[PDB]
Amino acid sequence: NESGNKLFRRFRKMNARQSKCYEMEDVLKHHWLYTSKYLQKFMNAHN
Amino acid sequence: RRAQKHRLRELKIQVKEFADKEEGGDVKAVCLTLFLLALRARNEHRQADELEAIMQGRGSGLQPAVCLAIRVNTFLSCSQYHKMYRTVKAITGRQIFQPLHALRNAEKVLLPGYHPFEWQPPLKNVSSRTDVGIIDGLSGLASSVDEYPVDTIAKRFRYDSALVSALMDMEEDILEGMRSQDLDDYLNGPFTVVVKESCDGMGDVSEKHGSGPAVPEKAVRFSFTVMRITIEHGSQNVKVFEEPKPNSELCCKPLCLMLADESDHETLTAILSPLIAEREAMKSSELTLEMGGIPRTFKFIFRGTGYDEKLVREVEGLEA
Amino acid sequence: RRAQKHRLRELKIQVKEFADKEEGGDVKAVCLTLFLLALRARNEHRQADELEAIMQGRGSGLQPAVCLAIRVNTFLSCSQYHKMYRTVKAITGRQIFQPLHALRNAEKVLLPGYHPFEWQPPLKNVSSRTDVGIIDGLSGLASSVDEYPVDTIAKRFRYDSALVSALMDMEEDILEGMRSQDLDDYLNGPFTVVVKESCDGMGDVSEKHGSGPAVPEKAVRFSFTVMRITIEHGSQNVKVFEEPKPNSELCCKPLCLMLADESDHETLTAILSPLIAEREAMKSSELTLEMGGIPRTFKFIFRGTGYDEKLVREVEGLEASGSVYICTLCDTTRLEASQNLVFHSITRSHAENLQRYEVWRSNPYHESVEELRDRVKGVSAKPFIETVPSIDALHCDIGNAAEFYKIFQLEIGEVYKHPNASKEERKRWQATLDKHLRKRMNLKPIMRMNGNFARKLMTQETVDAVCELIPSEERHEALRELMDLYLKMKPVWRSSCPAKECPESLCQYSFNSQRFAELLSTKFKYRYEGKITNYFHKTLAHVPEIIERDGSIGAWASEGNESGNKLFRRFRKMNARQSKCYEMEDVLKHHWLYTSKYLQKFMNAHNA
DNA sequence: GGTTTTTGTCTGGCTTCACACTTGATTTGCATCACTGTG
DNA sequence: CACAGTGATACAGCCCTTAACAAAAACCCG
DNA sequence: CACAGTGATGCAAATCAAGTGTGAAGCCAGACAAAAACC
DNA sequence: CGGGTTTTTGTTAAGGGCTGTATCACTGTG
Ligand SMILES: [Ca+2]
Ligand SMILES: [Ca+2]
Ligand SMILES: [Zn+2]
Repeated sequence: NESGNKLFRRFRKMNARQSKCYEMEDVLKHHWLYTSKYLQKFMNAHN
Repeated sequence: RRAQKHRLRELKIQVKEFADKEEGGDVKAVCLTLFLLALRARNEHRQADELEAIMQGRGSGLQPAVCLAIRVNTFLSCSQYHKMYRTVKAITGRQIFQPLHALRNAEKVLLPGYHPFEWQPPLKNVSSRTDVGIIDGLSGLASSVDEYPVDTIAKRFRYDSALVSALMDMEEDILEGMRSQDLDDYLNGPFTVVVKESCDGMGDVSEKHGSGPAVPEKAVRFSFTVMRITIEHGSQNVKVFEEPKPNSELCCKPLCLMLADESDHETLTAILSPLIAEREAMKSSELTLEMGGIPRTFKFIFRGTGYDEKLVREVEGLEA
Repeated sequence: RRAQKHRLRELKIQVKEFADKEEGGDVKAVCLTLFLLALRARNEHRQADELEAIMQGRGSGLQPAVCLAIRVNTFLSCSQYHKMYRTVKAITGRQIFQPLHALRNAEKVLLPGYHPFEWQPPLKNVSSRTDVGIIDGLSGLASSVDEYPVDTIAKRFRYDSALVSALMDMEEDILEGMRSQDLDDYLNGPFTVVVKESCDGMGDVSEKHGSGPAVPEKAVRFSFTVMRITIEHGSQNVKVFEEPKPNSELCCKPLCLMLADESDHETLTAILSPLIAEREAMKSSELTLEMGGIPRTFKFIFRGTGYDEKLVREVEGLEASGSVYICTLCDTTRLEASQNLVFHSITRSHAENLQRYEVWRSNPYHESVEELRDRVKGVSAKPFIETVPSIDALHCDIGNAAEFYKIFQLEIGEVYKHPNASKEERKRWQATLDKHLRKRMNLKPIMRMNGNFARKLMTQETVDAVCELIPSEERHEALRELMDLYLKMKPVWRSSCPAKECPESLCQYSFNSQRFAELLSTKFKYRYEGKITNYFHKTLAHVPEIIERDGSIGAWASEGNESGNKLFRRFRKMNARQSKCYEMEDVLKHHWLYTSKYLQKFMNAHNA
């Protein structure tokens, strides 16, 4: 959860829309995408 | 193009009229086969393999799932990815990277609220809809001038939908884990899933300018992690999937993000109570999901270990 | 492959006879055009283009230059790029990207210390070697326990090497400028290069663990950018180049970086002495450098504007910012600036400061402290950096906005009728002003004011929202007219070309300045009787003269150095080794690569 | 059993790719090094 | 007038189908 | 015993460039000839 | 030199589908 806090802090400025209304949804969406094994396993194409 | 159409105005007519006879009218595939046989008669085998791969999206193309995986795990923003895609296309001529709208379309497969799920027994006070996504974390809290003032922003997922998406993201992982233990593949025994619940607040998060209430400069995050998945085989219990690195940032799946203060108790309870209600409802029910061509049922057990001492005391009793 | 011939046997015979009687005999081509017809009718242009590439020359493989340009301008790190390369290669087969070592070998061409060069008069007190890159910024300062202790780490380029690297980076822009100016291409005249030097200290940087000195948590950056290049033809000089975004993060090139306190004068001088030495050595020399098969020579004219007020005060031998003498351009007291407020003239210079320090140290008239300071006009230190008298637009705007904010606080309470007030009343005024600002213009209360706050507070809606809290109407109209005057005066010293896009505003600047001064001195005697801000003094007395002397204010501002400061933390956290004895070198190199313009034309090649 | 599809072969002759050796000459891969950052 | 992002959404642009007609370039031979 | 970076450096390992004469494979011809899933 | 023939290339409009770009209130180093 601390590592997730770091990810939250850097996603808040890196890859989320800057607006009080519709930023939190973008952060939640991108973090859910980043925590997806289906996307992560394509980064292990050595077998 | 127009000259080629002018010259070949009729050969198209015969090939399309014969496609309706031999196959049914799929001109593209029959012409692809004709080109493959022409290359074979001209004796080009590695080129034929290249065409087969590009038709199957192996030699090139980079199907949008891979592009999205690169864009997310490489810490690339949408604008930077667009610049990369545009410059790579402009230089190489081909389309190696996929466009942003293609990535967005491929995104919805992983986000909550896409797969059909059925609860048996139905959850208490939880809707049975299977198209719920990013819903407001305030849970329809009153915001009028006559009642308690609310100054928080919160977005959250439904617990059941989030767990459905989490289970389907590791669909191939669960199949591989069931295979590696010398069990079956289409086995539909009740899975006993243990989920660790973690919640910790933060500080020193800057408030933006812009429309919204006087939202304080603190944030509180609620997330869950999936440790172990077990299926009941024979008389004992066999394990399938164990998280290799439980304390990593690649398994702390977010559930509810609110930009409020953990010192405050009223707002914390107001935003977090519906999630506790959903958890309590899910604690005494079973979930059915079409898992890889065979329906399988899940049962869930929850453990809230990921709290620090101050939050534990401020939540479950004792004075701070 | 075999069991599918019984369905094409009947048709391929007419395929060949048609190709023979119409096209000539080709079968592969006539089938290729047919399949392209089918694909582009089906709207599968991606696969159509893929087939065209396969049949034609393969486009697989990027150039090392474009690979580096992508990896740098998409803010990518080495590890992320390596794993992206690995996954792309392993999935698509053919190697599209290029190895990190290929990128490393392809990046030395732009880093300084690779191109041959020489000076027609050999530069004094600097070597003639041409293979010097990242050298220690301490310049061999005595680190022994017996000497003055050192607690700084500094990595730097030689200034001449940086200049030649930047010039060969901008070679093709310079050639394009020659072509577009309707001149020749092989001309080798004495190019005149105008550069900006900017220095600003940073704070809140976190020192790392590990072995090393007792390095402070304050950092100072030195950077330069190229603004104008001119070559002579006949009796005039043509403008072969002009920076499009002079204040962007893409034009400032890092030159010397250190982790030292801004006001720590001893180590500041110890680190910055070599660069000033090279500056003075090369200010009167000529650089011969090979440009695309034709040798060409370069002159250099240096303008220092990117220093904030505190830096100018410290490095020009001047006193603190709260002294009686306020302006770093003219010798006038704060009080006398308050009674006159209009007419002034720039008279301060580096040589004049040096001779004033010499007078101060020698005391050739046998006078006391007060008399000698009145003789020297506030000079009490020896300057060691030469800068031109200029105004920093960003900090001028910030200071003016802060002063207007204080004006609003004192006006929402009518202090002109209540000369005495307590701390609690002023705190209540602060609270109500912040609340209404949020309610109306959607601005949060902040303790250190930014430039965005300045730009938003400098609007008409601001005085509207502030004034509806003021019970009187005379204050309403006074604030309205004063704000309108300020907004009319602003676009002159904030535009990159004030002589073209704001002619009426530039011409009426003097009238607006006089109106502003008289309005202050009449209606605001409760704030500007015997005291006025040096930034108001500058904006009301010195701006038009600086416009006439230079050509523009704001292109020479510190915005580019602020953006470089923003990039410095990001690079220190993402694109640099996390060790105390390499981080500054890695940051300097990566910042140079990012600001290099050879990697920048590859990212907008889509417009060609 | 009929009917259609799916594969099997036939030998002479054509093109197309891999290899047999050897000696360097690059180019690619992966571990080391002491560190950050969210607490 | 600091300037490069930040991502979702909506609109414009461009390219295929039908089929007949129209502007235009390249040889042939009286 | 948190775990994913952070980039320069360095050495082990993979690929290759040079030479020509082979083998091995795929395919062309048009025609004849057995398995196999629905009636 | 110019009809005559052959071919290239574009045009007209109602729809479908992929790709590209402008717009929205905001950030951040100060
Ligand atoms: Ca915490
Ligand atoms: Ca500063
Ligand atoms: Zn002055």
